[PDB]
Amino acid sequence: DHYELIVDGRVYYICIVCKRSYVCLTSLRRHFNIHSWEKKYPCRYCEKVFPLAEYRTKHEIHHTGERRYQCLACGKSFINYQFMSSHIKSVHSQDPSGDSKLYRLHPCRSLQIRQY
DNA sequence: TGCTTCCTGCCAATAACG
DNA sequence: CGTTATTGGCAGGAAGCA
Ligand SMILES: [Cl-]
Ligand SMILES: [Zn+2]
Ligand SMILES: [Zn+2]
Ligand SMILES: [Zn+2]
Repeated sequence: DHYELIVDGRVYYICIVCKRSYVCLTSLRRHFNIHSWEKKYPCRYCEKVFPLAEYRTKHEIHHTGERRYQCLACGKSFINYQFMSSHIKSVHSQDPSGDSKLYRLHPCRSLQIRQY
């Protein structure tokens, strides 16, 4: 299913099919569904089907149009991290991955997922 | 070149086990 | 229902479009 490669005492898990390397077995497993399609993650709104549950979720948020990502400098909201970061970098000349917290991620309310 | 989607370490939430 | 296993949300850089 996989094979282990060990260099300098660090374990790596290698996919048998595409030879991708992973530091944890969970990632190797999550990844391998792309090859096996043991599990199917179908969009609840259209016909599309995904190999990872998280891919399906990001896609379903597109259907609802919910904007969970909010710029704290001007209040504008965005559907995903990428739009948010691009806005803060270009309009506000700041990096949200920096030491400062420049955005708020709202809970997902337009559909049912586990929360924090 | 700028969206659009993909990827994977991390680990909190959820579930499976028993 | 306490212990263990699995799921998948998140960041943010990569890769994939056109
Ligand atoms: Cl919203
Ligand atoms: Zn693979
Ligand atoms: Zn869909
Ligand atoms: Zn802003």
